[PDB]
Amino acid sequence: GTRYAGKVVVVTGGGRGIGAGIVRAFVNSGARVVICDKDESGGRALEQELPGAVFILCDVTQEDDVKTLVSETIRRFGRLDCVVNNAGHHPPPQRPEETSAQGFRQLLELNLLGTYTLTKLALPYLRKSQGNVINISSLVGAIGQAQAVPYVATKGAVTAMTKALALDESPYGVRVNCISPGNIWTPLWEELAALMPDPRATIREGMLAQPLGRMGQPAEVGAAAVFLASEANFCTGIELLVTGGAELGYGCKAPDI
Amino acid sequence: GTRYAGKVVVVTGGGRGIGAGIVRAFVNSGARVVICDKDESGGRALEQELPGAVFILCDVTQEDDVKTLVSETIRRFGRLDCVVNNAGHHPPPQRPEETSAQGFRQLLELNLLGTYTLTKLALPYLRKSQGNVINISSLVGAIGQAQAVPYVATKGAVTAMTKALALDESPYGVRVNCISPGNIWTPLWEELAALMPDPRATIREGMLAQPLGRMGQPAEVGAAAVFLASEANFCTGIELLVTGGAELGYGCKAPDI
Amino acid sequence: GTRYAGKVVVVTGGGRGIGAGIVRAFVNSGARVVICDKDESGGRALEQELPGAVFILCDVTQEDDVKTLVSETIRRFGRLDCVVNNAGHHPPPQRPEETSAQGFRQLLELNLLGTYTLTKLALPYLRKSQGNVINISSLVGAIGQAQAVPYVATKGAVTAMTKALALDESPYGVRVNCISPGNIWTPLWEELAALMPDPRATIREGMLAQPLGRMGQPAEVGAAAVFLASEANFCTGIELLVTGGAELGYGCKAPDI
Amino acid sequence: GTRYAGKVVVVTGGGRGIGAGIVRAFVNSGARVVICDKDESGGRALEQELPGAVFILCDVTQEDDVKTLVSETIRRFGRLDCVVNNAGHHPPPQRPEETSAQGFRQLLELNLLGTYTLTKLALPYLRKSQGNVINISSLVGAIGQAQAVPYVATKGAVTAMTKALALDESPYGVRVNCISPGNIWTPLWEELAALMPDPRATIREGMLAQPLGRMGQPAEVGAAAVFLASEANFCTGIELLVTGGAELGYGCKAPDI
Ligand SMILES: NC(=O)c1ccc[n+]([C@@H]2O[C@H](COP(=O)([O-])OP(=O)(O)OC[C@H]3O[C@@H](n4cnc5c(N)ncnc54)[C@H](O)[C@@H]3O)[C@@H](O)[C@H]2O)c1
Ligand SMILES: NC(=O)c1ccc[n+]([C@@H]2O[C@H](COP(=O)([O-])OP(=O)(O)OC[C@H]3O[C@@H](n4cnc5c(N)ncnc54)[C@H](O)[C@@H]3O)[C@@H](O)[C@H]2O)c1
Ligand SMILES: NC(=O)c1ccc[n+]([C@@H]2O[C@H](COP(=O)([O-])OP(=O)(O)OC[C@H]3O[C@@H](n4cnc5c(N)ncnc54)[C@H](O)[C@@H]3O)[C@@H](O)[C@H]2O)c1
Ligand SMILES: NC(=O)c1ccc[n+]([C@@H]2O[C@H](COP(=O)([O-])OP(=O)(O)OC[C@H]3O[C@@H](n4cnc5c(N)ncnc54)[C@H](O)[C@@H]3O)[C@@H](O)[C@H]2O)c1
Ligand SMILES: N#Cc1ccc2ccc(C(=O)c3ccc(F)c(O)c3)nc2c1
Ligand SMILES: N#Cc1ccc2ccc(C(=O)c3ccc(F)c(O)c3)nc2c1
Ligand SMILES: N#Cc1ccc2ccc(C(=O)c3ccc(F)c(O)c3)nc2c1
Ligand SMILES: N#Cc1ccc2ccc(C(=O)c3ccc(F)c(O)c3)nc2c1
Ligand SMILES: OC[C@H]1O[C@@H](O)[C@H](O)[C@@H](O)[C@@H]1O
Ligand SMILES: OC[C@H]1O[C@@H](O)[C@H](O)[C@@H](O)[C@@H]1O
Ligand SMILES: OC[C@H]1O[C@@H](O)[C@H](O)[C@@H](O)[C@@H]1O
Ligand SMILES: OC[C@H]1O[C@@H](O)[C@H](O)[C@@H](O)[C@@H]1O
Ligand code: NA
Ligand code: NA
Ligand code: NA
Ligand code: NA
Repeated sequence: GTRYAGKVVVVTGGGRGIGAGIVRAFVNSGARVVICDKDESGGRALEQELPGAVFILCDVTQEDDVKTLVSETIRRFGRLDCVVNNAGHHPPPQRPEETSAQGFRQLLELNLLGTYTLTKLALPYLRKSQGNVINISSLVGAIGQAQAVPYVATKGAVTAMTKALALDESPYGVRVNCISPGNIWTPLWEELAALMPDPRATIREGMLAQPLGRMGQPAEVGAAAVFLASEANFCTGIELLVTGGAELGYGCKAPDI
Repeated sequence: GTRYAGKVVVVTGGGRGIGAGIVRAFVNSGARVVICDKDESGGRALEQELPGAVFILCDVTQEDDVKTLVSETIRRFGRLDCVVNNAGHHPPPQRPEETSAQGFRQLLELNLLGTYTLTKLALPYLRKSQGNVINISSLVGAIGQAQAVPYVATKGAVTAMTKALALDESPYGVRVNCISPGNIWTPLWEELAALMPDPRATIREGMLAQPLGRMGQPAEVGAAAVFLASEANFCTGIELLVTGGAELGYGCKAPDI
Repeated sequence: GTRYAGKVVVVTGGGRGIGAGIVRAFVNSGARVVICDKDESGGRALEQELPGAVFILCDVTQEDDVKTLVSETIRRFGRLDCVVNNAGHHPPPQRPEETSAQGFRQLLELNLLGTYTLTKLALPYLRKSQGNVINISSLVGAIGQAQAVPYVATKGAVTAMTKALALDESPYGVRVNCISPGNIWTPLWEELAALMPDPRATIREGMLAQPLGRMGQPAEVGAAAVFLASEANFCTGIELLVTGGAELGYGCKAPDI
Repeated sequence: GTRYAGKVVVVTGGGRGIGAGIVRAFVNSGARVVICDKDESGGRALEQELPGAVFILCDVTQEDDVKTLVSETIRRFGRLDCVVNNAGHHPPPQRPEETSAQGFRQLLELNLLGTYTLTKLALPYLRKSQGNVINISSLVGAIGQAQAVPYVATKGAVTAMTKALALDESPYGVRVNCISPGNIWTPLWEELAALMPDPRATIREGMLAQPLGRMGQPAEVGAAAVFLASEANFCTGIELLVTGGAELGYGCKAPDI
C-alpha cells in the first residue's frame, strides 16, 4: 500500500479491461490515479468505487482533450509521475486485401499517435518528478498475428518508439518502458470472440495458445506496470512480456515440399 | 547472371543509394527491374545505363501513382515476381519535444503506408507468380536510435507488418521478408552528416559504430535482397540484419548511482 | 513486507554482490531465505544480520552439496517456493585463442550445470508449492561481449534453458524465468576492473555503456527477482532485462570499405 | 558456379542431412569442400559423387581428430576460407527429470565444444584468407522446445558464442555468423519421428508447425550458408532463420484462471 505512495499516475483507456486493472493496481500501491477514457460509463463508476482515483473524459486522438488532461492533472494534484498509455483497439480480423489505408491511418491515430501525444505533453512534468512512461504494446508487434496487418504494425511502432524515447529521455532521468501483453481476458477479447462463427471455440483456442493454458488478467498487467513505475529504476527501454509463454516453442501455425 | 532470370522486380526509391544498389543486384542476377522513384534524375540515368532496367516516375505516397506503377509493370513485362519497398526517409536529428504529430504522420505516409500500398496492389500478381515481398526496414526499429522517435517508430512498424503479412500470405505461397540495414553509406547518410557541426567526426563515429569498422554498401543490401528473392524459399517473416555487427556488444551510449 | 510472506527461497551465490541483494530483497518481502555459497565469509555474516535468512555452505558444482542444500531447506522450513540460480563467474578478459576447452568445461560446470542441478533437485518441491525458478543470466548472452567467448556461451545456454524448462513445467504450474543484468556494480566487477591497465578508466567506460550513465545495483536485480517470484503469475519463460538500456542504440564498437 | 570459386570449405557432419545439403551447395558454387564426419558411409559416397568434395573421417569431439582435419585440409588444398560447424545431435524427447548432468555434458561436447574446437584450430588460417565461420544452431535455442532442455541449452550457447566470436574476430576481418534452422526433413528428423507412438502424426504436426505448411530442405540451409560465406560481407554475428515462419504468430502450445 506504499510502494508508490505520494505519486500521481495517468492511465489512458482506464475505464475497463487492462486499463482498469492498471488503475486498480496503482491505487492499491498508494498512488493517486487519473482515469482517462473516451467513454464515461466504466471510468465514472471506477472513480466512485476507488478513493484516490478520479475520472477525466478524454479522447487521446484529440490533442486538445489530451492537453486538458495534463493541465487538469497538474491543477488538481500538483505533480505527474507516471503515464500509462493503454488506450488502443484491435479491429475485427481482416484479410490484408480487406484493409484500407484510411483504416490503417485511423488505427495509427489511436494506437500510436495518441500515445505519442500524451507522452509529449507529459514529459516536461515527468522530467521534474524523474517520472516514467509505460506504454502498453502487444506481443504480436514482436511475433506477428494473422488477419491483423494494421494492428500489428501499430504495436511494432509502439515498441520501437519506446526504445527511441528511452534513449532520448535517459539524460533527464525519465525511464520509458513498455509491456507487451499476450491474450488477456478483457471486454475487447470477449467482443471479438463474439464476432466469430464459434465464439466458444475461439476462446478455447485463445486459452490454449499459452503454455500456461489460460489467458491473462488485467490485474497481472497491472502488477507489471506498478513494478516498472515503482521498482525498476535500472530498466529503461525494455519490453516486459506478459503473455503466459505464448511466444515459446512450436505450435500449430498452418514432407519438405 | 541467371539466379533470377525471367523474373520481374519493382524497386521503390531505386534512383540512388540502397535502392540503386538493389536495382543493380537484380539486373546482375538476370531479372528485369522497374525502377520507381519520385525524382527523375538518378533513375532515368540508371535506365539508360542498365539493359533490363526501366524507370517509372512514381511517388509511393500517391495511391494513383502506385496503381499506375503496377499496371504499367504488368502491361510492359507480363508478370511481377518481387516488390522491394525501399523508398523511405530519415529526417534530420530531432529531439522528441521538437517533433510534431503532423511530421510523424507525413513520415508514416512514406516509410509505412507507401510500403503497405504498393504491397497491396502487387499481391494479386505475386500470388500468380508465387513471388515475394522484401521490405527495407532498419536496425534502429529493433534497437532504437537517439533523436529519431518518428523514424524509429515507422521502422518498428515495417518490421512488424512484414511478419503479419508473412502469416497472411503463407497459404498462398507468397513470402514476405525484410532487411534491416545499419549504417549504409548513401546520399542520405552524406546529406545528414553535412547538417552536423562536424560532418567528418559524425561520419567517423558512424563507421566506428560497427565492429567491422566501416559502413555498409548498397551492393551489400542488394546481395541480401537477391538472396531473399531467389534462394530463400523456406524464409518468410524474417528480419535479415545487414549492419556490420552494430547491434553486438557494449559501446558508448551515454558508480551505481 | 508481506508480498512473499510465508514463502521459502533459496539463493545460490547469495553471500555477496547480486546474490546478497536478492537475499535482502526477499527477506524484505517477508520470505525466509536460504543463502547458498561456496565461501563462508559473506553469507555467514548475512545470516547473522538478517532475521529470516540462514546460511548453508554449498558449492553448486558438487551434486551432493546441492542435494544436501535441498534436503536441509525442506527439513528446516518445510517447503520450497523459489530457487534463484545466481551463482556464476566471469573470467578475466580472454582472447578466443587464449581460451581452452577445459576452461570452457569448468565454466559450464558453474554457470550452466550448477543451475541445472539445483533446479532439477528442487522441482519436485516447487511442483508441490506451485513455486518458480529464477535464473540469473546476462545481457551478453543475448548481444555478445568481447574477450568472453566461454562466458557468453554459458549465458546464452542459461537463457535458452530457461525457456525450454518453462515449456516443460508449465503443465505443472511452475514458472521458470530469467533476469539478464547488464553492468551491475559488485565485487566481481570491482575485481575484474582491478586487473586492467587503467581500472578507473575501465569503470568509467562501464558506467557510460548505459544510457542511464551509471551501473546497476544488486538491490535493483533483487526487486526484479521479487517481482518475478511474487507478482508475475502470467510470466513464464521471459528474460527480464536489468541493463540500464545498454542494448539500445548505436555506440562505439570498433567510409564503406 | 563461380560465386565461391577458388575457395576451400570444411563442413562438419557433412555425410548426410543438412550437412550434405551444405556440401552440395558449396560444390555447386565452385568451392572445394572437405566433408568431415564421424561415420564413413554417407561422406565416402558423397566424395565419390561430387568432384571437388573429399571425405576426412573426423569426430569433432576428439581434439586430435580435429587437429588432423585442419592440417590435412591445408596440406591438400593450401588454404581454408570457411568452416561450417554443422555436426550435432538432438536426443529423443526427454522430460527434464529424465535428463542427467552427464548426458548434458556429452551433448555439450558435440553440439558446443566440437564447434568451439574446430573454430579455434581454423581461425589462424581464416585470418590469412579473410574467411568466415558459419555455425548451425537452431530456432529452438531462441524460442525453446518441449522435452529438450539439454539440446535447447546447447543451441542457445552456439548462437551466443557466434556473437561473442564475431566481436573478437571483427578486427581481423573474419566474419562469424549462424543459421538457425527450424524443422528440416533429414535422417535425424525421420529417426526421431520413428520413436514416437504415431510417427506419421508426429511428422504431420512437424509440417504444420510452419506457416508454409511443410518442413525445410537441406538444400535451403545450404543456400543460406553459401550466401553467408560468399555474399554477406557486411554481416557478422547474425542469426539467419531458416524456419518457414515457425516463430511467427500464435499456435497450439498447451478463461483467465
Ligand atoms: N486484451 C488483450 O488480449 C490485449 C493483448 C495485447 C495488447 N492489448 C492492448 O491493451 C490495451 C487495452 O486493451 P483491452 O483489451 O483492455 O481493451 P478494451 O477495449 O477492453 O479497453 C480499452 C479501453 O480504452 C478506451 N479507449 C479506446 N479508445 C480510446 C480513445 N480514443 N481515448 C481514450 N480511451 C480510449 C475504451 O473506451 C476502453 O475503456 C490496448 O492497447 C490493446 O491493444 C490487449
Ligand atoms: N542509409 C542508411 O544507413 C540506412 C539504414 C537503414 C535503413 N535505411 C533505409 O533504406 C532505404 C533507402 O535509404 P537510402 O539511404 O538509400 O536513402 P536515399 O535518400 O539515398 O535514397 C532514397 C531514394 O528514395 C526516393 N524516394 C524518397 N521518397 C520517395 C517517394 N515518396 N516515392 C518514391 N521514391 C521516393 C528518393 O528520391 C531516393 O532516390 C530507406 O527506407 C531508409 O530508411 C537506410
Ligand atoms: N556483475 C555484473 O555486472 C553481472 C552482469 C550480468 C550477469 N551477472 C551474473 O550475476 C551473478 C552474480 O554476479 P556478481 O557480480 O554478483 O558476482 P560476485 O562474484 O560478486 O558474487 C558471486 C557469488 O557467488 C558465489 N559462488 C561462486 N561460485 C560458486 C559456487 N560454485 N557455488 C556457490 N556459490 C558460488 C561467490 O562465492 C560469490 O559470493 C552471476 O551469475 C553473474 O554471471 C553479473
Ligand atoms: N533437422 C532439423 O530439423 C534441425 C533443426 C535445427 C537444427 N538442426 C541442426 O542441424 C545440424 C544437422 O542436423 P541433421 O538433422 O542434418 O542431422 P543428421 O543426424 O541427419 O546428420 C548429422 C550428421 O553429423 C554427423 N555427426 C554426428 N556427430 C558427429 C561427430 N561427433 N563428429 C562428426 N560428425 C558427426 C552424423 O554422422 C551425420 O552425418 C545439427 O547441428 C542439428 O542440431 C537440425
Ligand atoms: N482471428 C482472430 C481473432 C479472434 C479473436 C481475438 C480476440 C482478441 C484478440 C486481440 O485483441 C489480441 C490478441 C492478442 C494480442 F497480443 C493482442 O494485442 C490483441 N485477437 C483476436 C483475434
Ligand atoms: N544524430 C544523428 C545522426 C547523424 C547522422 C546520420 C546519418 C545517417 C543516419 C540514418 O539515416 C540512419 C542511420 C542508421 C540507420 F539504421 C537508419 O535506418 C538510418 N542517421 C544519422 C543520425
Ligand atoms: N574487457 C573487459 C572487461 C573489463 C571489466 C569488466 C567488469 C565486469 C564484467 C562482467 O563480469 C560482466 C559485465 C557485463 C555483463 F553483462 C556480465 O554478465 C558480466 N566484465 C568486464 C569486462
Ligand atoms: N517431442 C518431440 C519431437 C518429435 C520429433 C522430432 C523430430 C525432430 C526434432 C529435431 O531434431 C529438431 C526440431 C526442430 C529444431 F529446431 C531442432 O533444432 C531440432 N525434434 C523432434 C521433437
Ligand atoms: O469481459 C472479460 C473480463 O474483462 C475484464 O476486464 C474484467 O475484469 C472481467 O470481470 C471480465 O470477465
Ligand atoms: O554518397 C555516398 C555514396 O552513395 C552510394 O549510394 C553511392 O553508390 C556511392 O558512390 C557514394 O559514395
Ligand atoms: O564492491 C562493489 C559493490 O558491491 C556490491 O555488492 C555492494 O553492495 C557495494 O557495497 C559495493 O560497493
Ligand atoms: O530422410 C529424410 C530426408 O533426408 C534428407 O537429408 C535427404 O536429402 C532426403 O532424401 C530424405 O528424404
Ligand atoms: Na475516487
Ligand atoms: Na535500360
Ligand atoms: Na538470520
Ligand atoms: Na570427389
